[PDB]
Amino acid sequence: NEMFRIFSRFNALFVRPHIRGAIREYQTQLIQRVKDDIESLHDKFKVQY
Amino acid sequence: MAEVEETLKRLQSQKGVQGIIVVNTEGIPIKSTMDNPTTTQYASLMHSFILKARSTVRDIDPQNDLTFLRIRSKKNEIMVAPDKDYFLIVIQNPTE
Amino acid sequence: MAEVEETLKRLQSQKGVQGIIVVNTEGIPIKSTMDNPTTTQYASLMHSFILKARSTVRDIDPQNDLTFLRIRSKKNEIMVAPDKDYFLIVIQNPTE
Amino acid sequence: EEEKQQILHSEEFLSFFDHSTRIVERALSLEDKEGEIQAGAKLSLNRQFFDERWSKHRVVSCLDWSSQYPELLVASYNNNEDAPHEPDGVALVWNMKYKKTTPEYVFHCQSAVMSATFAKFHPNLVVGGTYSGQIVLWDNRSNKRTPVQRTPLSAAAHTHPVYCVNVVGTQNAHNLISISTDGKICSWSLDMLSHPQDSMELVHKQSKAVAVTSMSFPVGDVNNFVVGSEEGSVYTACRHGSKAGISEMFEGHQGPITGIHCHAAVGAVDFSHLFVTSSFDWTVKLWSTKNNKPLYSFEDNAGYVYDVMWSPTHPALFACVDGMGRLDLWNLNNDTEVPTASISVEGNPALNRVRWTHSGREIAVGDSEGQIVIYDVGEQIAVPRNDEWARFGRTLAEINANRADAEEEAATRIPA
Amino acid sequence: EEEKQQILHSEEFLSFFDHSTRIVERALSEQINIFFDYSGRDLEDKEGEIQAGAKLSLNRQFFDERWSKHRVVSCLDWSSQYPELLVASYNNNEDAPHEPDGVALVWNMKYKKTTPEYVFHCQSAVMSATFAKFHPNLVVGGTYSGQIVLWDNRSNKRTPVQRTPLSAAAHTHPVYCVNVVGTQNAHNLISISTDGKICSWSLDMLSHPQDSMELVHKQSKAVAVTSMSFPVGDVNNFVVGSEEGSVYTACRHGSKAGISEMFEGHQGPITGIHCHAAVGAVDFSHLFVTSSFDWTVKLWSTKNNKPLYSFEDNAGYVYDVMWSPTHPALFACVDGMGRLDLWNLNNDTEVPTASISVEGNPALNRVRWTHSGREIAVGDSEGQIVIYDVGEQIAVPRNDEWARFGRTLAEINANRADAEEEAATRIPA
Repeated sequence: NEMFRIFSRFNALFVRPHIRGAIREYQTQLIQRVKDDIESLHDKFKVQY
Repeated sequence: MAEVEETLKRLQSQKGVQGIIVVNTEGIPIKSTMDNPTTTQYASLMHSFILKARSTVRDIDPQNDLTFLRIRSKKNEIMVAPDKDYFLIVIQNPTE
Repeated sequence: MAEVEETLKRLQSQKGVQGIIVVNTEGIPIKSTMDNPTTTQYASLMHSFILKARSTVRDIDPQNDLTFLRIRSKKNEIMVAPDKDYFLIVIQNPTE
Repeated sequence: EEEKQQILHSEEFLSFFDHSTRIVERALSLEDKEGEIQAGAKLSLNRQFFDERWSKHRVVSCLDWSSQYPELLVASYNNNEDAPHEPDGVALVWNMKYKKTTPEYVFHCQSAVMSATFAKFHPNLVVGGTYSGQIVLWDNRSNKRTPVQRTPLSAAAHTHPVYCVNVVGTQNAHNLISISTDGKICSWSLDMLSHPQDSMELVHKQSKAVAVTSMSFPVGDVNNFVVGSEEGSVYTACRHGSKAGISEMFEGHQGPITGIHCHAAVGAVDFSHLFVTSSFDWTVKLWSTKNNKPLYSFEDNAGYVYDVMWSPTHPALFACVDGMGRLDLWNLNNDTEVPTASISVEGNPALNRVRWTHSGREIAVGDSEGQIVIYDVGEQIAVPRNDEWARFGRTLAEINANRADAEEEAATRIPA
Repeated sequence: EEEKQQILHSEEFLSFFDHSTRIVERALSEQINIFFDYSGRDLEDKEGEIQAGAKLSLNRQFFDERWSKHRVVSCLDWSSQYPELLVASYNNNEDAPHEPDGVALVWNMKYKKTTPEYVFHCQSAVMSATFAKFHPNLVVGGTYSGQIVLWDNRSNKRTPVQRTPLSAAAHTHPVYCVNVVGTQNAHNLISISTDGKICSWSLDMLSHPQDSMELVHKQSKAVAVTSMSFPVGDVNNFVVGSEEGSVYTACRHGSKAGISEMFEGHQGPITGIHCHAAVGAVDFSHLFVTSSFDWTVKLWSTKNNKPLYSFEDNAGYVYDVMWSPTHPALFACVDGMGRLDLWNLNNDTEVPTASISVEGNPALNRVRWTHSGREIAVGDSEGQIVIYDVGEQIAVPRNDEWARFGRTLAEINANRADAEEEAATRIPA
């Protein structure tokens, strides 16, 4: 959610020529957030229907 | 009856109560909370004090809430509550 | 030197309290700045009820200690405790 | 007394009382009828009083009530004009609590009575003045129907037919004011009727005295009152001292002073400069103290106005009575031009006066027909909060601004 | 002896004893101690923690065992005449199958006692549960079958006093929604069945409803009424949701009396939806909010079939949601995880103002806040009751917060305009 808030803050930063550099810098944080989200989704799936 | 029994049990659900006597004017209790001889003795006291309280209320005002009068004492918070037919009295602790 | 007056006002301006009148040790209404007849009649009936309550107490145990008898009276329910020194009224509404 | 005080001031007793009071304080610490408080309970004619022992052929003398006995209101019926055999002076009382058309006391009199009042200063007795002009006082304690005290009008006394009189001062010091048709300003002692407490056939405008058709003193104004001429020259009526009397004949009306009272509303905003007034020329115009010109006006009825008075609680609301058989009460913040609720008299009957409740939950309505009806009042707008009084004071300052703006716009907008 | 037992069993005497025990509980609740210190010397540590979450404060927990076990909080209603009273609709007691399928319970704000003041016990599961808006001592709710029952709060018999008709013409489907509607003079006991039976009934008559209407739209596709609300003063207008995730306005009068609008943005059956319950210095009747079983909450508008805005922060399927009754910004939500999601958009928009999912995931299913909204009852299905008090700095809306709420709504209109322009331009050729 915090990463989504940061992405929402940076969504208007297309004009600034630093969106690509910021993405290259924060790809690690994005991957960590994605790993946490995948872990949560796996836990939900392991929750038996 | 059993609803009144549960009401008495809930009023007595608070542990540590010395005794609450659902009472009657005949000197015996409808449902006391002590040993039977002491229950009968305190229930005779309850019937006597109930007649006394009815008279004292009528002396004060004969058109009042003819249901109850607590006595929160430093020895026993006596919640006397006599009905028209049946009666009750709860000689309880002051905290409840 | 105004603690007595402050306490009388506090028990007088209390929520649900219809009056806190300092009556004598015998219970006759000493502090009565209102209709003295009804106030004295209520105080005397309160003294009679206090005698009945002391009788009930002695039926339990004579030398017991009392906090405040919470008599449920529709005209004025009294959460008071009389004595042999003076009689200041403690009668307030449970809802207030 | 002293013994009871000593009992309350006994050190052991005082300490026990303090501890017990602290402990007791700690230990004790139909449906559609509720939908008309602003919509009908704000003005609900409830007590329509008509006792045919007096309601036949008579009129209403005045409006009075007991501040000493707030459940009691005095039903001042006038002379039986169409019944000469019936006496021309008698009194009635309407009870807010008791549901009886009968009086608590019937202060009888030989002659027609113009004005009267009860007495919170003297709760055992009341007083009144004749339509001819002889004053009198009666007590509900006694057993004689006629007023036992009877201040006889004479050449020495107030010969002119008195209409304005008030019990000036509380029980601490009561010098009951009076005024003849010519305005014999006559304070009357609380227990002396042979000699009034004061007497003053006052005059102003090079001593050109007139008929003060209205009068009103401020709250606690022992040294001031109003003098509203039937000529329309509202004299500034200082009441006490050597400076007492008709000072400044304010001109804020075009007829005889029909209805007027002090700004009886109490709140955060002080209305000491305000003035409420109605004229007999079918025009009611509220005036000001310093500005002798009228502050604002209301002249809806082509007929004149039975009564007018500032509301005792709401600065916005006011209590007025019109001769058009219609109720006259407007909340100035809410409704200024149109009345807030312009109800109508039953059959548009001829009204005489009004008497608001001290709590403001009711108000009388005059009725020459005979059914003396009182409108039960709600607290929708009559209840002025201090902020609501502050809102009304803001409205008053805005009204002053609007009056100045109207003056400027008339100056810049006169076609010639 | 036997006379004492008969007097105990005597109906008038037992009722007197019950009223006596009621006043006894009232007095014992009024029974405050005597060694008190009201000066506030014990609130400094609370004040040392007030600056970090005083906006939430659970008040009590109306938890029992006589009917609580295997009985979720099926519905909640705070009594209009007595705001200090709240209800607790119970689910079918599976653990107490010897006991019936519905026994009502009173969560009490007037007093703190586990004993309810009023109970309505019946053999059917109470789906809906509506308190008497225009009456002081009446109780009614919706059966699992659908036949509405009747009871009285002041009375001393938990049985269903009256029962509504039960028939094919009557409520064959379960009574999903029911409320006390209509004027004080012209009332309407409006009820909603699962199949779409819009059941405006009468308080007097438990046989003939005032207006009964099965609902269907979209070429008469059957209406599974999931989300229910209605407009204030518009008895005709009402809010409808579908288990197929379809929203619609409901018309009570008119030639098209029935499903009026048609909206769809959700990805689940319509779980939690309440009207914009706050009225201030701005009139926002043209908008609302909704939630479903898709871990998201969708705001709505009167003219917008597409949802107004999304509160999708839920990590799991939502159960209930309600706009606040006083603050336009605030809006509370619930889920099977106890997702207390009081979200004041003017205060906190991207995150909720108070997002508190229950540890251990308590099953918050049905709820009702205070009449002033100062407290909101929240409860697990097993019976873990929480009535969180509201910090008035967050609770009380600003005076301009309705004008500023219109300002924020226009800001949302502009942001959604940016999003919709992005949607239009994002389609490639």
